[PDB]
Amino acid sequence: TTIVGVKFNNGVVIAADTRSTQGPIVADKNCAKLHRISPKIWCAGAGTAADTEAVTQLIGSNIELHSLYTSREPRVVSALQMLKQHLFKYQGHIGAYLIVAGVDPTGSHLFSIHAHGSTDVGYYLSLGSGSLAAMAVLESHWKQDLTKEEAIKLASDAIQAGIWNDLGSGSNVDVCVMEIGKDAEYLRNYLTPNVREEKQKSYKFPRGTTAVLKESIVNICDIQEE
Amino acid sequence: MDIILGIRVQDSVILASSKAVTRGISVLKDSDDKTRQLSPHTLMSFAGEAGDTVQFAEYIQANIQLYSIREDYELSPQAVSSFVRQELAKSIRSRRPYQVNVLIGGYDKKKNKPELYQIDYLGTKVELPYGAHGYSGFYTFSLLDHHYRPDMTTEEGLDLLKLCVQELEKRMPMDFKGVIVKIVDKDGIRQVDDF
Amino acid sequence: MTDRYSFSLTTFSPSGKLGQIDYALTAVKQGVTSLGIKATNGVVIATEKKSSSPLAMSETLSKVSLLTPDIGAVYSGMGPDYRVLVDKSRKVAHTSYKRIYGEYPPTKLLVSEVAKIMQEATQSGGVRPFGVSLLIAGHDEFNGFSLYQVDPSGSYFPWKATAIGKGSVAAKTFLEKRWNDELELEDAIHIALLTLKESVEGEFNGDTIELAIIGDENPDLLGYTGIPTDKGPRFRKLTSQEINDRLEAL
Amino acid sequence: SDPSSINGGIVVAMTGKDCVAIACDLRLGSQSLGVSNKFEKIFHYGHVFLGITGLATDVTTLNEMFRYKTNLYKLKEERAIEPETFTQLVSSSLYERRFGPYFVGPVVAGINSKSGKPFIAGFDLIGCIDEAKDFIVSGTASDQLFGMCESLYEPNLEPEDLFETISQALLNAADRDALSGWGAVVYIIKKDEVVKRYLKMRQD
Amino acid sequence: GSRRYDSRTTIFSPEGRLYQVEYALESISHAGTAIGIMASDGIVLAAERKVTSTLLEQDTSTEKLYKLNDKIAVAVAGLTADAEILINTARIHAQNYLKTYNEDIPVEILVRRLSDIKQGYTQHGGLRPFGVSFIYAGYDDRYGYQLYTSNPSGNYTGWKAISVGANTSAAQTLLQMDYKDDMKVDDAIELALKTLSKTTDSSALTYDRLEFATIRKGANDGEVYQKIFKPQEIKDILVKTGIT
Amino acid sequence: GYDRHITIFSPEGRLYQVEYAFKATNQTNINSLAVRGKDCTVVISQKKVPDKLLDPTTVSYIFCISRTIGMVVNGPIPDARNAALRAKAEAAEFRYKYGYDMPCDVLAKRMANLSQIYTQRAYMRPLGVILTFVSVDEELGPSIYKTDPAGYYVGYKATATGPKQQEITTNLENHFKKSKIDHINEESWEKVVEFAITHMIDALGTEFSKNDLEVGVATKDKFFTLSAENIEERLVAIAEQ
Amino acid sequence: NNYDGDTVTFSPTGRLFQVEYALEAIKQGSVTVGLRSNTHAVLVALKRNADELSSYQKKIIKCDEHMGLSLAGLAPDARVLSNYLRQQCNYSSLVFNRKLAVERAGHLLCDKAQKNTQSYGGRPYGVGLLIIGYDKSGAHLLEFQPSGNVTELYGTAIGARSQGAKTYLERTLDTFIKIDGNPDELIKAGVEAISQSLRDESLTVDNLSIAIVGKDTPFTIYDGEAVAKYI
Amino acid sequence: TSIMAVTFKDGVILGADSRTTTGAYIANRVTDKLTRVHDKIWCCRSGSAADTQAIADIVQYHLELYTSQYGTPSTETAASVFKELCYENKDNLTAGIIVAGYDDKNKGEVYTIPLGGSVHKLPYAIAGSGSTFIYGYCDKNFRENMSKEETVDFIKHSLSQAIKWDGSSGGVIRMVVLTAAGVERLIFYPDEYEQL
Amino acid sequence: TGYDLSNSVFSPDGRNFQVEYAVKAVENGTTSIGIKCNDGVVFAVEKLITSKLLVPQKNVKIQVVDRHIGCVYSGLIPDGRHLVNRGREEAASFKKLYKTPIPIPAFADRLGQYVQAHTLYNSVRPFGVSTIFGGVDKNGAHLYMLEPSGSYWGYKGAATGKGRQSAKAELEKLVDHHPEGLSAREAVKQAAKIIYLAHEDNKEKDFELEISWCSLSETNGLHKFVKGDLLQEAIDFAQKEIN
Ligand SMILES: [Mg+2]
Ligand SMILES: [Mg+2]
Ligand SMILES: [Mg+2]
Ligand SMILES: [Mg+2]
Ligand SMILES: [Mg+2]
Repeated sequence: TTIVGVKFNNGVVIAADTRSTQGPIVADKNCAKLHRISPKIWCAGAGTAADTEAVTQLIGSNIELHSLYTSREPRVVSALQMLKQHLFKYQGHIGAYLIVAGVDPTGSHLFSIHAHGSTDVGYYLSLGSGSLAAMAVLESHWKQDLTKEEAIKLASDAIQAGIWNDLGSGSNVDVCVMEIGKDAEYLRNYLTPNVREEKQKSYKFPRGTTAVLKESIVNICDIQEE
Repeated sequence: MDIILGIRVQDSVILASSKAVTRGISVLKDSDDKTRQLSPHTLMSFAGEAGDTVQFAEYIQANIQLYSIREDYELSPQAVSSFVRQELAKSIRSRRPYQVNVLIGGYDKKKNKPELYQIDYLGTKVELPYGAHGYSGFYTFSLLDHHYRPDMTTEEGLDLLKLCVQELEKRMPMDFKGVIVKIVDKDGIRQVDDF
Repeated sequence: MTDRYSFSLTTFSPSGKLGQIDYALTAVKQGVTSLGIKATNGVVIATEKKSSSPLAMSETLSKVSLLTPDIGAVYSGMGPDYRVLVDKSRKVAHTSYKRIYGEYPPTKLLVSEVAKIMQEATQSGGVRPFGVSLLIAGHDEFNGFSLYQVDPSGSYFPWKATAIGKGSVAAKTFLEKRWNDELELEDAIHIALLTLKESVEGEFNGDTIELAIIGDENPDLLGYTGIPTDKGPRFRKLTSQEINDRLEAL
Repeated sequence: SDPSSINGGIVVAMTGKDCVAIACDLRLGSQSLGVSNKFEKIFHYGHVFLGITGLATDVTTLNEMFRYKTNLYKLKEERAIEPETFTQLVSSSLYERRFGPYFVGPVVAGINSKSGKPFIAGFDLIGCIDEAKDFIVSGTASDQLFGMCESLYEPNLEPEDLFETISQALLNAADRDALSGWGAVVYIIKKDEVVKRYLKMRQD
Repeated sequence: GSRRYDSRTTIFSPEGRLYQVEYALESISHAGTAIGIMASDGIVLAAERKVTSTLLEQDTSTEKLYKLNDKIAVAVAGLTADAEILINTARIHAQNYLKTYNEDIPVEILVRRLSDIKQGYTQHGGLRPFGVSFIYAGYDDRYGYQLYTSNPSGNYTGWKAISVGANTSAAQTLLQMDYKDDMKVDDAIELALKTLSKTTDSSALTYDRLEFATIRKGANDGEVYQKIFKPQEIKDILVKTGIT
Repeated sequence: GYDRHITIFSPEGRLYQVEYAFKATNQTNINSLAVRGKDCTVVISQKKVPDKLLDPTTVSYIFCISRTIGMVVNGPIPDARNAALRAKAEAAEFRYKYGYDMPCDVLAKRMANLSQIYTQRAYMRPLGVILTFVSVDEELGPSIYKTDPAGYYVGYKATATGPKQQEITTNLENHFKKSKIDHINEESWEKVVEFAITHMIDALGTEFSKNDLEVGVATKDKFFTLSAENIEERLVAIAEQ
Repeated sequence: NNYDGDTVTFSPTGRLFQVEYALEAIKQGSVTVGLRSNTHAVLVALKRNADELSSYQKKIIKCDEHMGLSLAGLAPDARVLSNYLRQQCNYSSLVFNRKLAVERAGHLLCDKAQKNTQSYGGRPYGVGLLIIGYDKSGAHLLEFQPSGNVTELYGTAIGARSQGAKTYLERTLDTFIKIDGNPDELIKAGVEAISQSLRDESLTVDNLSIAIVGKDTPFTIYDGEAVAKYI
Repeated sequence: TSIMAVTFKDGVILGADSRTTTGAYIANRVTDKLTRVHDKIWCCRSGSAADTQAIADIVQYHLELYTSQYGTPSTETAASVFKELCYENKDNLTAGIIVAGYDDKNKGEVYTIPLGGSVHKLPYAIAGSGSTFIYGYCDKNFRENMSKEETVDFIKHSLSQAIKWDGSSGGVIRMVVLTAAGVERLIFYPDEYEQL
Repeated sequence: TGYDLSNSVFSPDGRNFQVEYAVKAVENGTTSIGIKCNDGVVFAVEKLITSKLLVPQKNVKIQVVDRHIGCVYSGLIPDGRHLVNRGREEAASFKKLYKTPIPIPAFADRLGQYVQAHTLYNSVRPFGVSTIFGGVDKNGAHLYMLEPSGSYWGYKGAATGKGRQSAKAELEKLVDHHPEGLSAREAVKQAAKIIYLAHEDNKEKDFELEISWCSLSETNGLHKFVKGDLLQEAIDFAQKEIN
């Protein structure tokens, strides 16, 4: 997994690859790692995939109820505080490593959070098995006062470094841009540099190839009238 | 304990269970009956860790007898086997699990059919024409796979069972001191006193 | 200390009446009028913003509340009781449904959960019933648009159109004459404004009237773009200006 | 010792043109010992199909649990649960046992009754959802299934062509796994007809 | 302290009656009438909705007839909210039994369970009883078609034909007069509707004031079907039997 | 007639214990007033020290709940301090859990919810107090939110509480009818305090010395109370024009 | 009247009637006397029988080697409170290797009784106690009331007709306080004190109960022929 | 990590490096290790980042609630709250915290709370993995009642050496000055302190 | 009516009659006072000698909390002891967490909230005591008085019990005649006089005087009992003033 977060002029961008694995095997070739906590607060997860999914969904649920209770749009610091206190209580047994980014009435924010409950602040961050490849790109090309277009470019370049150089990462680049005073724009499959080539042969079988012992209709309908 | 076998024939279920009880160095008993009648037409044999086997079997017996009195009705072999499975599935994630494997032989009076269920200590249930627990299957299944017919008489089932026990007595390192054999059919449960 | 009231405070009287529930309904009768009308392509719920003082900012007091993106609620009776029920209703929509099925509950089932909470305050130890009647409007994929009333007893009923509180008897008669199964949402809003004018004494404008609809999906209110299946909330609260525009065509 | 490979078995699911297919082997074993050749691993609740691999006691328990939950769902909702909704229910149910999990590999397959859209999904033992467009695999021969499916699969196969593809994927994967085989079943699922076919295969 | 305000819901009267149970039964006598009739080839459940309105959405409405599982249904007379609490508990019990034994729960076992819950509220806890009476219509393979009733005391009994709610005295006399043992479902449908038509406090019996259900082995072959009648289907059976 | 002793409904659908708690609210015979400026929120309250043996510095009905939120109470001091301690605990817990300062309106709602519970649960009595919360909220700006024993709460442009609330309320109403704006159009908080005192003098018809008043001021990022000498400087400016 | 239904209710004059009713149970009880010098402390108690076939109810209970009490009122309540004192004396010895001060023992009894006067559901204790002891500050005598009020005294009496013994001790104050190093004379003064509370009946061999504690004297109870010497 | 706090004539100054490592990887090279628990009571954190952040947040909550009830807490009080959390939960925590604060009555104070949860009031304190390398330097160069400029130089030079020798320390040198005048943040970059 | 039968019930006036009845028990008790001096506080109490059999100086009424706070009360003595026990727990937990000894205003609220809590439910009875307490902390001397309702304020002088009106009048004279302040030694003398003067409301039985004090200069900010020569000197000063 490769995930990055990058601050820019009027907001923040996050990005991720689309490969999920069980050991050396690729379970899904087009996984969605960019999760929504709230409309304008998004996060990307590395580590145990169920934990990052589960934790995002729990805090996202509680954030929504909090927003309704307070009549205020949710803040990134609230998501951060709730995530870290939940994770700290479970002493690293919930294996969620997240980059959290978003905009709110206070401004634009970018945080990282680790499974044991520690958090950090930054202008550019990377997490996952391809984080070192991504951070190499970020440390080479990051500058202060990036534009929206420059930040999207930098973020996707950092994910590409993970895709090509980290075996744990691959396939496509997903991006989400969160700008102040605007709707967050989720860009699913922003880059597609890994389409499989046409196979040499068709493996469609002739009909009747497989040996069959018994056929029967399965009743999926409910008990009928009359 | 050690060897427990089961075979479902045309009109009955036959359960065979070893008589030996061994506490490490010595054989303390050679006439132990490793079974409990759960209801008039349902029998359960068992094997596993000492103490837990009888404790579990008697606990199940008590519960089925309680159900029988409350409803004035005998549960089907399928229903009893499902109750037993759930208890073992519950047990496997307990503080100290029941280390007990069972066979349930019953005659369903509604369907007029014999039924044999094999359940291990994890709560793994399967309905089978013949079954076993432990190493018993390793020695006997090749004989059962060859000779077994669904239309066998009770007498033919006993003869095939004798061949299985003979193979066990030949190739098994442990002396299990023979088997007690019990038949479950439409008339209930009876013990074959010469085997 | 300890709550030593572990016994029921609502009990059957010799005539079979549950006194505290009847008295709760009496409190609802004294409450300000609220109504709901169901159209073919939407539902409308409305009420009067009876401001306690002109120095009070009545925009900060919300009588019509979002429960889920597709479900809204209004009341008649005791305001504080309503507010806490809205908090519990919002939470139970998540805990007993969204955290299980990954989607918001259908209107009828959320209503069922709110009803259960109100029933329990009628039987549990050391509590009185809630002094409110709720009108809950909503939409979901398989049931379409719907409108429900929930009473202090916990009983709930589905309506084509109805009214509760102060002038409910007169308002329900007014709605019976105007309602048909071919009404468009704008027609239902028009009828809602006409019906509500009868029970209002003083000022009748966008600042004194609270009105919300369950209608089309609002992608402009979603807060993000990129997911085709997510098309936005169906609940929308009308602005002061939007109400006044429809009061000229009244 | 490893709970997910004591009993053995496999499940595979595939999408086609206006159809889905789900298939499984029939073996239940105690490590090396074959115990049952009639242990079906696919279940259905209305029109939603669920395959489960892994520890057999948990397979049985979870089937009973999801029958329980989908029956209550139907009574309250007054409609049959859909594949997308059921997928979330499986995920939620598995994660609630985060630190004492069921040792299983579930697979959901079905067609949404309102949209007509084919749907498949997979999970790890702890609830993480894999929602693939093409295919989902699970069990002790999952590596073999991934290899078969990746090469044999093509999109938009007609029901009777999809049957051949998924059957050959299962059969040849199972024959390279000691703990899988002893029979096989394939479900071909269309919007309002489902056909079940038992396959002839080697019994070793 | 708090004792001052305790009504003591679980005490005997000097005559040996339970005050709250008796008063709950008084409440139920004002609820809409519900009737159950058992035939050789099925069971009928008929019930009257209480003084309705033209603006009530009938096709999505349910206040009388509830499904407990595929084989068992109930007719309600009393507080609807109280009934839904018990109904949900009964639905869970049925599923608990199905999970445990892998067989559908026998009708009486479900009835006994709900009745025991009602009993508890009369003996301990200091809470008011549930103001609900049920008619249970169900089928199992032991006793076949069965009708039961339970009331706030937690007592339950079996019936060939029975009514609960308003005007039960008049309704029971009419049922006792025309009921025969060899009766069929179609005849029982007619009897139920005729009885409601005579006992009703309304001016006339119409489709919008009724809820109707049948449990038939009129399901293709060796199985049982539950049919909760739609508003149009209640309108048709009213014309067929010659009431409207 | 035990429906009058605990919080259950009377035959008229009324809660008498709640109504009687409103009456306890005026037991101190003190009037309070709150107004909003451009950048601030001011709250003033009468101060009465009837005993010469009292230490006048400890006699107060204004509370610093958090750095940003102030609270004035109308009602007996025991119930006032009960509410004050709870509000302080709630505000601190909010900041810890959600990572930002609890808003004035949110605290008001929370305390209003707690009050609602006392009107529904029999074992708990209502508190005989009215709570006026003030702040300069980072999102909503100058804020006044007031809670009562019924569990009711709402925002205010300005507000008054006490035995003579109506006289003060009408006086404030008439001013805002003239100006046609929702606040006091003034730059400095000093002049907003002067406005508040002047209009209380006009409404009650009484003059005030430095010891007769108690003043709380909310600005961006802090709430504070004025000393007697700060109030004296305010009174001098009022008299000199 | 309307305010005596439970211990959680003040009357309009600020009285607690349930506590006052508990105080009344002591007045019905048999008389018991307490007095001390600077070296010793003595309890004298008139035991009460049911009839001529019955035994005489015991009045004096030992709490430790250096402490004990006499009771008047509900005897089971005295058993509860004396058990508590036994435990507290014992806690002090085990944890701190320290004999529990008589004054501190009085404070503990006060607090235990108080909790039963301010809470719903409970009831006040229905017994009065006279605690004697010898600790690091010499001889001590305490009087306990179930209202919670504990008082340190030179001498006192509680129970029926206790006023006669109390007046006698008030006269004799200057004499009996000086009886140092003479246990027999101090008991004589106590027996003479309790005699001022007798009517119709006199002190017999199974009627009288005496206890003493002092400088080199563990708490010991005398009954039967052991008190014939003082009759 | 290299952290220190030093009392001087006008108050107290806290100092820290900015490096956070996961093994040999620098997970954050611009970390802020100087954390605010009250207006003029700050702390330096060492050990588990999760533990010290959790503790600091709880202390900030406790002192905020203290202030609302009892007014401004003393530095001793803040240290006591830190100690209570560290001592009672010693089995489950890995935290080494230096507490520094300014009162007007007590002026500048420094308390160090090592692993076990003991408290030690000192004129100055050093902690973290890098502190081992500057025990000699700090002991030789520390004086009481230094000026602000002298104390800045002392901390700058000290942490410069700690960074030079400790691989777990590095980045920028952050400092927070606590006096009557207020709260001042300082930052010093590698090109400045490496040439010292 | 019936509003006065149960605690925590509001009357139609908005009054808690049970709390008002608790005040009657306080008014029935012996006189106790408190005087705030230049650098500390002085407490004094009237102890009625019911009988000659009472051991002089043994039945101590004034109680210490921590080492810097003194407490005295009038009314039901056991209720006062219960309140002081709680106060001692509150002071201990404060010092445990925050190290510093509990400030007097902080301590005042701890007692206040606890007493107020006994007016919230019908399952408990209000406290039948008014408590005068205080001491020295970092901000100087503080004197408080706390009523059955939970109400408390800071005081220059305080009095409660049967002779409170007499005592209050005497305290008011001291406030007027000493705007600059009173010394600790003066306050002990004055406290003795006021109790002797307040004893006219309890003139039937004779009494025993008990005094305590906390002063920055005289006791190092610790609570101590006035004993021996200093007590006798105060008794002599008091006896001289009544004659
Ligand atoms: Mg194979
Ligand atoms: Mg093989
Ligand atoms: Mg209440
Ligand atoms: Mg840790
Ligand atoms: Mg370094």
